[PDB]
Amino acid sequence: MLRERTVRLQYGSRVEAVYVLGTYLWTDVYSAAPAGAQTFSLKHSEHVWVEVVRDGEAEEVATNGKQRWLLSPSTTLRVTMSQASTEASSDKVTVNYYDEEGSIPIDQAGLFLTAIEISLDVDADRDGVVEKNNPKKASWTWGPEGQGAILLVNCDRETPWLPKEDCRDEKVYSKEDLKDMSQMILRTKGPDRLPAGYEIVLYISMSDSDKVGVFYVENPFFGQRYIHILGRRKLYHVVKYTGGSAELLFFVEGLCFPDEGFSGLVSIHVSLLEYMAQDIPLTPIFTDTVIFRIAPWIMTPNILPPVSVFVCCMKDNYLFLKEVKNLVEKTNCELKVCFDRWIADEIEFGYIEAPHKGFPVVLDSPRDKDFPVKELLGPDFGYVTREPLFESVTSLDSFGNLEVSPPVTVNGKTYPLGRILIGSSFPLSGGRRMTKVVRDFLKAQQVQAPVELYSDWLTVGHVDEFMSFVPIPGTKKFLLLMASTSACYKLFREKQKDGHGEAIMFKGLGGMSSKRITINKILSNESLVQENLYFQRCLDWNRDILKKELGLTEQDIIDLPALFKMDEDHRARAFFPNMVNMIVLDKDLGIPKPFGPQVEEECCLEMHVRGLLEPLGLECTFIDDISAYHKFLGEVHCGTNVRRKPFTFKWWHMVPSRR
Amino acid sequence: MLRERTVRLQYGSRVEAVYVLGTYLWTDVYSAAPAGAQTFSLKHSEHVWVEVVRDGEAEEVATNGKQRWLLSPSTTLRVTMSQASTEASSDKVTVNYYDEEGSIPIDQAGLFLTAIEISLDVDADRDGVVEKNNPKKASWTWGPEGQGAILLVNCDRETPWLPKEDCRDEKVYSKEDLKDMSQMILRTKGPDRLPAGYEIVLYISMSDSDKVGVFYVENPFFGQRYIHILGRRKLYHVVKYTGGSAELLFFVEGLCFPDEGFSGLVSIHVSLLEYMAQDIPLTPIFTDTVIFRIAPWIMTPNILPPVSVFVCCMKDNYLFLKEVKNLVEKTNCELKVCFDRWIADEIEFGYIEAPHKGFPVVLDSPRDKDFPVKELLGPDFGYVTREPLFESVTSLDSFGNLEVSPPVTVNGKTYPLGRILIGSSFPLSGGRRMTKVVRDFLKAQQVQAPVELYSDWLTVGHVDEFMSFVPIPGTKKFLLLMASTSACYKLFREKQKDGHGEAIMFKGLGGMSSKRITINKILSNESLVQENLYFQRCLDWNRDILKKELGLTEQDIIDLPALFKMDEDHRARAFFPNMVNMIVLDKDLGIPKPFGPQVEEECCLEMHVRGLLEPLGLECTFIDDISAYHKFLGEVHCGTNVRRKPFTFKWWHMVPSRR
Ligand SMILES: [Ca+2]
Ligand SMILES: [Ca+2]
Ligand SMILES: [Ca+2]
Ligand SMILES: [Ca+2]
Ligand SMILES: [Ca+2]
Ligand SMILES: [Ca+2]
Ligand SMILES: [Ca+2]
Ligand SMILES: [Ca+2]
Ligand SMILES: [Ca+2]
Ligand SMILES: [Ca+2]
Repeated sequence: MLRERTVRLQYGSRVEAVYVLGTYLWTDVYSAAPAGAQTFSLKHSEHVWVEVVRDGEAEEVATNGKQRWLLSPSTTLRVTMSQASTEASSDKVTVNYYDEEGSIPIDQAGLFLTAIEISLDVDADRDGVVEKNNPKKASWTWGPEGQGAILLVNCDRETPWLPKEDCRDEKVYSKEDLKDMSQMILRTKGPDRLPAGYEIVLYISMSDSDKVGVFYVENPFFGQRYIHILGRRKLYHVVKYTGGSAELLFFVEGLCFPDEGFSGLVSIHVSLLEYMAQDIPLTPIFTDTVIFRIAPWIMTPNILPPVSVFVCCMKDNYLFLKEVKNLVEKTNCELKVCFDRWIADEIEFGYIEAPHKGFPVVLDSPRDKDFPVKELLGPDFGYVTREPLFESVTSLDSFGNLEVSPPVTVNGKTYPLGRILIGSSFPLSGGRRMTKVVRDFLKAQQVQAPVELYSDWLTVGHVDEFMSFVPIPGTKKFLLLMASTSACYKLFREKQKDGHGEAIMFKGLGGMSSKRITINKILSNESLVQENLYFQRCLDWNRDILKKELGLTEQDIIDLPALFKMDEDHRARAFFPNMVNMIVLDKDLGIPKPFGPQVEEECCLEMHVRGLLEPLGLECTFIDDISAYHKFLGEVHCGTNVRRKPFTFKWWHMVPSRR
Repeated sequence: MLRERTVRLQYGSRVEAVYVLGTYLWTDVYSAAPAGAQTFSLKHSEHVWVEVVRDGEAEEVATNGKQRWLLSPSTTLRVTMSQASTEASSDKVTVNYYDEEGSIPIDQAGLFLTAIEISLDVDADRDGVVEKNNPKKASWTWGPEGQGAILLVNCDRETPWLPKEDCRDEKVYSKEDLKDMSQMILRTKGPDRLPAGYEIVLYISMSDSDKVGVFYVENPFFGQRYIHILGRRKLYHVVKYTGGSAELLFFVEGLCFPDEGFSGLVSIHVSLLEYMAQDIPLTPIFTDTVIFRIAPWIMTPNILPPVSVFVCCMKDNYLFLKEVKNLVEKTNCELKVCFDRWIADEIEFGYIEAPHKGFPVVLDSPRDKDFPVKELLGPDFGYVTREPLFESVTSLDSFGNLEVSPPVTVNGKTYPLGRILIGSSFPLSGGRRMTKVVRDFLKAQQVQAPVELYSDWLTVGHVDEFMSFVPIPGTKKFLLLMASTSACYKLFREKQKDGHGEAIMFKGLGGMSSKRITINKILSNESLVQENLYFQRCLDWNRDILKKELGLTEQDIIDLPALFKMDEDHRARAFFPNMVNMIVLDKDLGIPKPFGPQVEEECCLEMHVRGLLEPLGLECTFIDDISAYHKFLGEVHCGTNVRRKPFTFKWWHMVPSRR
């Protein structure tokens, strides 16, 4: 017994009421007394506990006492029951009223009770099973000691016959769908039927009706069916009561990820309703509430174990395919090929998790691209997208512009899932920026606390053009890799001094041959030197943001030589392939083949990169995606996306800061 | 020195840079080395601290040393300055490079520095004065130990010549306006001018531009003027630098209260910008940020000291005016009269507070009412309103439907400012509810954590028809007063038994006389008894919510007799005036005169109410607003609104729960 409820005795009459377990009644006996009545006595049944409360002081009374008390407005009853009524129950309290002359009652008022248990239960303690009436089920708190139930957006697709994600409709087809859903049990105990005038109703708000759906599983003659009882255009469901000790099992799906204007928290209610009369609304005698938080979309840094390597290229790029295959064979990853840069630009593999279930889910980049990537939608492979209404899409909406750091600690605050990284332009610049709809979505997931970098000095404008992360083998540490033009100039000047100035660039690319690009020709180009000094300033501005926002020092960073050429917008495009954008499969790195100056018949860029990485136990494989095209103009011709295992750290164990 | 910044030496050249105090530089000397260089040495000036960092291990170096170190990419410099450059400064670091043959330098690279202090300061520690560089000025935290700067919505009006609140424009006229504003100081130290290519810029986001305005005070020849430098349609302002130790004083106004979609937090930034070249955006070398939270609109419970009593009635309601005047004379309050129920329905007196300033502010009820209450707008008397776009206004939007509890503790959680109370209908009812725009606004203030009650069983539909709060004189406690029909029936039945059944109701109201309403006539009306039993159920449902949400027991509640009659919508209107809606001026209560049955030439309702309240030290005055109309049909003919002192508890010392 916790909540006090008001049930008044009625003058001269009998009051019948449902008593919901976990509450108790305060009972006015004074208003029902006939005028002139002096004192009262009371009788009560075996399973009803009665106290007489005078001015706050309470006294327990026997089932049949003859004891009398003075009638006063400040003398009331407190009525309690610990167990549900059966058909063998008579649960009652009877009050007798006496005037001052004579010991025979002049009147009587009584209270007839039917006790029932009503509890809407969910797995609040997050172990995957639904506990009985968790007192914390009506709130949601973060952290290891945190509590409250978790809900997955059911964004995958169980059967291929439908083009759309499961959550797009109000229907369930396969029982396998239920495995993606959170269980909710309405537990009751009581007699064979509810007393006349009562019904039990499940309901949700209009606002939450596009955030959830709730199904009930029926097992009629011709086989299992799934009834949608709450969700889009269904705000309430009248429950069919069955007596004795009973449980109704419901399955809940999320329809929507957290977003701008939506915290991710939703509510479901059950009420016992009392019929008053026609034209009068039913009265909510008792209400129980459970809360769900919808699980966030979470990205995967390069430090996490690789599962599948997705690759796209034209069918004839052979060296690329052979070299990627060899790379993947060194690992336990599976290779998937589509016959070309989209897989990098249009998709980001994320994941969702709840205590009972989790699956990978694809974020699909905004269309400019007239069509979705939706052919990856399948069983336990989910899909989500955001499209702008007004705002126009630019190159910064491509997911080459979307990355995530490993876990970091910054100013004493840990980010166990790392931090999302997105390239942007300076605030006063008037430059490009990723669309608000996508930015709002990433921020709304909250657990990856996104950081904006400066990518808009690049023609394409993506963060993965200038930076990446790699593990340090045999440790729990990692390194930030940064593109560096000054590293390239230093190396080339060294090679020139060594007598190598005539060493030629892009050997084996026949479409570059007539250009005859040598170290000498590069170093003597004055405007190019100035362009790249400026680009190093851009890289260093990013370096400072990353050290600041990721809690990094110079010990955590390695510089890879890079070179750019300025276009007419004053933005950088790669002069030779960017080696920093690499396939990271734990200790094995697929690195884009640079095609740098040959010294003693080895690329000096390759040899320099090996000398930096190999002492760490990182094994380097250079991958050639460009020879099939016979030249390099600054554009990458293939794409790869690695799908990884989720973090072992549970997101709900994080404690993000107030918003 | 806290933040590390990257400044690279440039090959063969000299690099000039501004050094902002509170940062330090990491300096690459390796990239600037000529090819073939083996070792390096360095010189530096008196006010520049230089460390040689090899692989993380740092060593301080003398101003002129001859010491040489091996050139390595992992050997860098750490450069620090503790004081701003003057005109007498030469701040520099020079690096000499040596090859393996000979001790004369083969080249030199150098760093020329100008150190400046730049700090954007606000009163983060909330004492009313602007401290120097509070490290917490860039966040906002709740509570006694909390920190970060507070901003008032400047919603009052300094001069009458303009019809609108001060914040509606971009202009400031009177210097008195500045007193409503938060101070923000840009503090700097440095030489006579910034080095070539730099400028300092204040800025805000597009989003915050309708939330704030920022003025600078100039004192030219012809007198003081106020320049709007940031706000609506001004997102940035280029600052005029003056050398030496300088401070620029700015004044910040809030334009908007917290609301749906607006947390109340805003940002203002200062950046040092570096010019690169034409067509290239300027680079933000350094940025400092301050945060403001806009103060919430807060209501006043009846326990707070009364300041002014606002009253509206027709000019000839004399008994009302005389009796209200007498009541107010017992107190130190001032009476204000307008010559009629609006003042209760259309306005709610709230207040705002910041450490430097606070003033009362009126919430104006949504129009159905074709015109605002805006004639209360004046100096230090502010105004705010919310109007629906789509949703239609009903009687539940009237501010008789808007109240606030005294401070309460509920389940261990304290609500030091009390909790806002608003009447509504049951969730499945399809009944009336206050408009979303107003509800969203009240919820968004956060510090009064609003609760919805059930008012929609009443024809008018206001919470102040059935409940109120009064202090308990000579204590810190209070009572909830509840209308009770059962209390009325009990009293009338007692009077009937006493021989008083023929005692007549509404004596002295000539328009009621032909009805000849007596106790007998009331008690024998069967359908009326049933109507009022139902209304008591409605009252008791509210009673339970209040005890639950306010942490109240039966000891905290007193029932006042009331009676209603049902209309054709099954809603209640007062049968005789509702005594619970009363003027509370501390120990003195103006109570609506009930016009109840006369027994021994005293109203039995008046005598019953005195017997309940007077033993507590509450002094009762019955006020007659209806005799001037000769009858009572259930409508109240006058209105009163009491403006009170604010709580002494500062809202920013509260810690509300996560949202
Ligand atoms: Ca559980
Ligand atoms: Ca479905
Ligand atoms: Ca599914
Ligand atoms: Ca599934
Ligand atoms: Ca990506
Ligand atoms: Ca201060
Ligand atoms: Ca103004
Ligand atoms: Ca003002
Ligand atoms: Ca003012
Ligand atoms: Ca009010």
